[PDB]
Amino acid sequence: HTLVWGVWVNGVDQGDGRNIYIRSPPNNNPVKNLTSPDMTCNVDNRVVPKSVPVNAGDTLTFEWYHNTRDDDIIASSHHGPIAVYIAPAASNGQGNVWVKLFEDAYNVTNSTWAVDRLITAHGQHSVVVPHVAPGDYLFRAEIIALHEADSLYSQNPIRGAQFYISCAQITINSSDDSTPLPAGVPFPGAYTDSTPGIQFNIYTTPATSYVAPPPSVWSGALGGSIAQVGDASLE
Ligand SMILES: O[C@@H]1[C@@H](O)[C@H](O[C@@H]2CO[C@@H](O[C@@H]3CO[C@@H](O[C@@H]4CO[C@@H](O[C@@H]5CO[C@@H](O)[C@H](O)[C@H]5O)[C@H](O)[C@H]4O)[C@H](O)[C@H]3O)[C@H](O)[C@H]2O)OC[C@H]1O
Ligand SMILES: *[C@@H]1O[C@H](CO)[C@@H](O)[C@H](O)[C@H]1NC(C)=O
Ligand SMILES: *[C@@H]1O[C@H](CO)[C@@H](O)[C@H](O)[C@H]1NC(C)=O
Ligand SMILES: [Cl-]
Ligand SMILES: [Cl-]
Ligand SMILES: [Cl-]
Ligand SMILES: [Cl-]
Ligand SMILES: [Cl-]
Ligand SMILES: [Cl-]
Ligand SMILES: [Cl-]
Ligand SMILES: [Cl-]
Ligand SMILES: [Cl-]
Ligand SMILES: [Cu+2]
Repeated sequence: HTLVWGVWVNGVDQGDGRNIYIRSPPNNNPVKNLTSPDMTCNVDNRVVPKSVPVNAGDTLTFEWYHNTRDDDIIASSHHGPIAVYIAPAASNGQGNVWVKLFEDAYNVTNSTWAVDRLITAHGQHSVVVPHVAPGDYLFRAEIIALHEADSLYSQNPIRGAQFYISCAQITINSSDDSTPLPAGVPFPGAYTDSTPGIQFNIYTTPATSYVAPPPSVWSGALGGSIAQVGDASLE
């Protein structure tokens, strides 16, 4: 159970974005139905009044929280991967439009899942803004908690993988458009019951065996990380 508070750009807090530049749902409940329109941008997908200005090569940091800002972030039991997708805003997230910019599942050296490191990072994870066409975009951050992913929601609606999905409105101003955005995948649609990484038993299968759900990260992506960039408590 987790939500996005706001974003930072180049290490500078953009301010509380809830219902402003984040298409925030009313609470931190997961989405579980892979076929639902809620998979796109969660349960209250509508245009919000602001879009955060960035330039290609900027560091965009999402900041998550549980109940209040800079708390325990997400329950420790919710082990699983983190991904970030991008789509043009004109799509409203519909169609074959979502391109993956970032994936982190399990780090063998550290023996930690992405969620574990998100907690340590005070909720913060980043992507570098790619050299796509200037314009308005949606950035879709997605945490998959796997604690009940041994079952499929479609079969047992009280269990299943849990998706914590947040869409930020981002305007890319300066970019050369040297890496124009390629074809993407649909949400809902890209994940099905048989997709690698949707049904998995974290308790009995080694975490090193885990494969996150495709698509693969786009070759034009410029990187990212799960790491604290700013101290919320100084404000
Ligand atoms: O040996 C292994 C077994 O142990 C393994 O069992 C699994 C263990 O984990 C089980 O899942 C737990 C389900 O309950 C979650 O706690 C809930 C989370 O939600 C809380 O409510 C929200 C809190 O946040 C507020 O903001 C929000 O308003 C609330 O709605 C609620 O209070 C908690 O009870 C635990 O985090 C999960 O760990 C799982 O079902 C078992 O299968 O099975 C495999 C076996 O090998
Ligand atoms: C899952 O979503 C689809 C598509 O909106 C819907 O038809 C179906 O009833 C949902 N399943 C549940 C259990 O609500
Ligand atoms: C691995 O753990 C060390 C200390 O435990 C930490 O400094 C480092 O950031 C971790 N790696 C990642 C990818 O966070
Ligand atoms: Cl603020
Ligand atoms: Cl759902
Ligand atoms: Cl604006
Ligand atoms: Cl708060
Ligand atoms: Cl919790
Ligand atoms: Cl950190
Ligand atoms: Cl739960
Ligand atoms: Cl550029
Ligand atoms: Cl980064
Ligand atoms: Cu939860």
